[PDB]
Amino acid sequence: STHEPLEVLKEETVNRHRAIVSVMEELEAVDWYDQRVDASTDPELTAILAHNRDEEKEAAAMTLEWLRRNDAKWAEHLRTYLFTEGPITAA
Amino acid sequence: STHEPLEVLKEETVNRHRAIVSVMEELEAVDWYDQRVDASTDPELTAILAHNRDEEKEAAAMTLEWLRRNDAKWAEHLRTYLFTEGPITAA
Amino acid sequence: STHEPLEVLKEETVNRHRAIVSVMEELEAVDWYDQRVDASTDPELTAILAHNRDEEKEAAAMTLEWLRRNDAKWAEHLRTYLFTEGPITAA
Amino acid sequence: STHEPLEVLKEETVNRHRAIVSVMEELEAVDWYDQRVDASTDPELTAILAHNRDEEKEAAAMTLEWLRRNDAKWAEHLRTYLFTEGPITAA
Amino acid sequence: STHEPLEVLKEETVNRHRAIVSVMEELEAVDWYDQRVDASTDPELTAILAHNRDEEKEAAAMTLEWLRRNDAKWAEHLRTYLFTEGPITAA
Amino acid sequence: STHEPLEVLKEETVNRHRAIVSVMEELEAVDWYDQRVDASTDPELTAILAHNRDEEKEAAAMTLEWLRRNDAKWAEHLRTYLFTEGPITAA
Amino acid sequence: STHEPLEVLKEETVNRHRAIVSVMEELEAVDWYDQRVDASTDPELTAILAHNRDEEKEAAAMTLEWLRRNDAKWAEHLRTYLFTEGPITAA
Amino acid sequence: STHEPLEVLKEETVNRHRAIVSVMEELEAVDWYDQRVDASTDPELTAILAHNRDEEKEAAAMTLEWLRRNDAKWAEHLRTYLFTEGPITAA
Amino acid sequence: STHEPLEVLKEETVNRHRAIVSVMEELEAVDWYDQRVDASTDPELTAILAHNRDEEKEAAAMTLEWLRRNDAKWAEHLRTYLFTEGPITAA
Amino acid sequence: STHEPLEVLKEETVNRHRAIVSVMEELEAVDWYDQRVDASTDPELTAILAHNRDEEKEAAAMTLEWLRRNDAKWAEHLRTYLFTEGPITA
Ligand SMILES: [Ca+2]
Ligand SMILES: [Ca+2]
Ligand SMILES: [Ca+2]
Ligand SMILES: [Ca+2]
Ligand SMILES: [Ca+2]
Ligand SMILES: [Ca+2]
Ligand SMILES: [Ca+2]
Ligand SMILES: [Ca+2]
Ligand SMILES: [Ca+2]
Ligand SMILES: [Ca+2]
Ligand SMILES: [Ca+2]
Ligand SMILES: [Ca+2]
Ligand SMILES: [Ca+2]
Ligand SMILES: [Ca+2]
Ligand SMILES: [Ca+2]
Ligand SMILES: [Ca+2]
Ligand SMILES: [Ca+2]
Ligand SMILES: [Ca+2]
Ligand SMILES: [Ca+2]
Ligand SMILES: [Ca+2]
Ligand SMILES: [Ca+2]
Ligand SMILES: [Ca+2]
Ligand SMILES: [Ca+2]
Ligand SMILES: [Ca+2]
Ligand SMILES: [Ca+2]
Ligand SMILES: [Ca+2]
Ligand SMILES: [Ca+2]
Repeated sequence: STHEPLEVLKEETVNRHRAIVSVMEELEAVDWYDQRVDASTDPELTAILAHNRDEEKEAAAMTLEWLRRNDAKWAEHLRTYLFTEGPITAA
Repeated sequence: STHEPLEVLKEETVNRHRAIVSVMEELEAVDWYDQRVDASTDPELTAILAHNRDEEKEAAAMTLEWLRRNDAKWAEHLRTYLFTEGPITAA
Repeated sequence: STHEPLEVLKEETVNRHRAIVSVMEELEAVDWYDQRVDASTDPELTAILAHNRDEEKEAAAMTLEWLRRNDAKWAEHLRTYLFTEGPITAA
Repeated sequence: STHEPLEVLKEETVNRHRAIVSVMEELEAVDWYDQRVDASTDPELTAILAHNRDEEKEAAAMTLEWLRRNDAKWAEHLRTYLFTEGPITAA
Repeated sequence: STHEPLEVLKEETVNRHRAIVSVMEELEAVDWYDQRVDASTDPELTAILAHNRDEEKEAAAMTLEWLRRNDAKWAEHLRTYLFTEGPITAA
Repeated sequence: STHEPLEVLKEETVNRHRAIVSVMEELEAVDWYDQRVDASTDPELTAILAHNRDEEKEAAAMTLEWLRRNDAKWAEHLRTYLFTEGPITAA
Repeated sequence: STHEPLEVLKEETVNRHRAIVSVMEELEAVDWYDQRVDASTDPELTAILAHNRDEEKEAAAMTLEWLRRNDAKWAEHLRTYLFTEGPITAA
Repeated sequence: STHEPLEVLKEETVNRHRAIVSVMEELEAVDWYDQRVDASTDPELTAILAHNRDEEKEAAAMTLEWLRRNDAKWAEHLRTYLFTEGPITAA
Repeated sequence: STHEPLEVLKEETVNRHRAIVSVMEELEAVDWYDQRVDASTDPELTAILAHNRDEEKEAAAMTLEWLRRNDAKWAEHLRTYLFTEGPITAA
Repeated sequence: STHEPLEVLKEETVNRHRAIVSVMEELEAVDWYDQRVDASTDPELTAILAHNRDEEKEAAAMTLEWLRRNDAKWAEHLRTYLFTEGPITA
């Protein structure tokens, strides 16, 4: 799953890889859950996909907080733009 | 791109799709850049990959903030875990 | 995301399609989370990966129960083997 | 098919990997068989695809029972929802 | 799933397509099961994978027989080489 | 290529793997040639694609015969259904 | 299978597409076969893979001649280098 | 890459692998270039893609000549069909 | 990430690999951003996608300059065609 | 080949898509060709792979120049860093 050999990567780089790829899979799942919620024709199934959808968002937030704590630039940029107002392209 | 036909998906659901898949590509690039930074043997190349790495994080934070503003659950869970202390699971 | 056109697939068949692909993605996440839990070197991250792992199983269990209720054969074969004793094969 | 090197994965973990991916491929086959049963224009082929479809369901139930016996959380969450008559999201 | 538009493909050609991809998925499962039977360290699981392996072969034989009946050259070449003594390259 | 390391797979299992993936590629080629035969608008090309199509069937039959000779269950199931009459789900 | 809509692709361009991708599948099969011929441990299987290998070469040659006849530049460049002597890097 | 381990493949065979995949990638590019030439709406871009298209054909011819020189059955079949008149299937 | 073993690739060859694949993902990202800018229905998101798009171009320009400095042929061909007028295909 | 429907994509955007994917496939080929030159054991084949490699760079330069002419900020950023001296991050 890593493009470079494990012998040359820093231990922190591999851990962030494990954390980043997790966020990717969680973000991807939220998108697919949400699409199937709109297209679903069974309300009982829609409730399940909607419930798991929101649980993926929670998992994404957790891993993102971990990235924020173990990466200086994630902390800088996340603090710059998240929980703000006005244009997002200037903060 | 979307698993379900666009004619049955909401307009805001497709916008979030565009935002989510973007963050995925942003996170993926951060992971790959960081790995190549560790394995690179050319100092001038390492500087470029490290610079673009941090700009990918910035782009991810921007697109992530947009999701927070256009989805209540994203706002709920991101507020719960981001910028906190103590165990990330105990919250 | 379907091999046959939706203009010819029954309504129930597409709903099961949405549920099955969800179980696959949830089962897939359980496998990958567990692998990272063993390989992770950061306890803080391992705690997150282990928590999200177990909630994905819950999502799989929920979506799988729906399949049991909307397909006579899923109900027959699941009831045959789930929560049995002795060899899984013959019994 | 694993993502982390086997040298760091516990033996008990690799076996669960073998079972999970099997369930995925079996669940996937059910989805594709069922679609091709609806779209097929030859009754003889329809009989075969429908027969093998149900045989994949049987295989999934078997492998899924093995997971129930060799993973605590699978048994906990499967017990909560499988073979229940009330609403799923409230169990 | 198909490469050419469905409007120019004969209805029979599409039925054979549905049969062929099924055989491919069946053959694929037989190989993967067998590889996992050798590597599995849990007998309970090895027994399950071995059972489903042989059940996939049966599904492959059925779907292949349908191809033999709906294609002149499948019947010609299969009857030439299946169930023969001596070198296969000579019959 | 394979899924488990070749140092735990028995010699015979890997040989069958080589045969199975070969058969899959022949079946894959037959399905694609036939589709291009129906959609092609150039007679000289259709003749070539149709000729190579039938040569793939012959290659598949040869490899299948080898599987029959080197696997007891392939021989059992192929003998049951190949070259039969009546509903295929009855033999 | 095509990248641009068929509405704008000339009839002849789509036919060459069918011919080119066929050669690719032919070339791929030759390579796959040759590799398995070296690694196979069963002479009977090796004989089959070697036989089908050379027939894949023939199919590639046939489809390639068709390309030469239906494209002036294929004819120009193929004639320059095929059946020549001396260092190939020399028009 | 390769399907069998490099340590069991003959140097002879790996070189042809490198040559075959190159022809594959060049053939693929010729098809993609030709499609974009038909769909392009900018004459300047169409001229460039058409120019590179013909240069990919030349690269394929060179690599093919190398295959013809380092494989007897390539030399036999390429001579049978290339630069011939009359039906291709009867040559 | 590479096709040939790393122990046979020259050092400068692996660095250029890291640089080339980086440009690929950036070029890919520029295209995807632009497509979403056209399809987006939310002006706030469109501003973000447009902002990151142009910053991806800057990252590509940086990496390309590095390739120009670490490869004599990139420098030769880039100097021939970049920042020119008249028919590109001429020079 | 596109992710969004062609009816919402502007004409000029689809053309840049066609040009970008070409540069992508050409850059990929340069990398793959180069790896096979280092690992090849046949001098004749190496000469061919090395020859096509450098012409693939030429194809990339041509297509890349077209992007520079049909996209303002490609021209701006390429003008900033290409044919420069000293650190690139500056
Ligand atoms: Ca996933
Ligand atoms: Ca989930
Ligand atoms: Ca939770
Ligand atoms: Ca999750
Ligand atoms: Ca920035
Ligand atoms: Ca970016
Ligand atoms: Ca939960
Ligand atoms: Ca499968
Ligand atoms: Ca089956
Ligand atoms: Ca059974
Ligand atoms: Ca099965
Ligand atoms: Ca009850
Ligand atoms: Ca049965
Ligand atoms: Ca193939
Ligand atoms: Ca023959
Ligand atoms: Ca073949
Ligand atoms: Ca050998
Ligand atoms: Ca032949
Ligand atoms: Ca063939
Ligand atoms: Ca390519
Ligand atoms: Ca090329
Ligand atoms: Ca030339
Ligand atoms: Ca990407
Ligand atoms: Ca970047
Ligand atoms: Ca910048
Ligand atoms: Ca090119
Ligand atoms: Ca030239």
